[PDB]
Amino acid sequence: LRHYLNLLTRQRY
Repeated sequence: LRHYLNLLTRQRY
C-alpha cells in the first residue's frame, strides 16, 4: 500500500 500511500507522499509531500 506504500505504492499508493508512499507514492502519495512522494507526490503530495
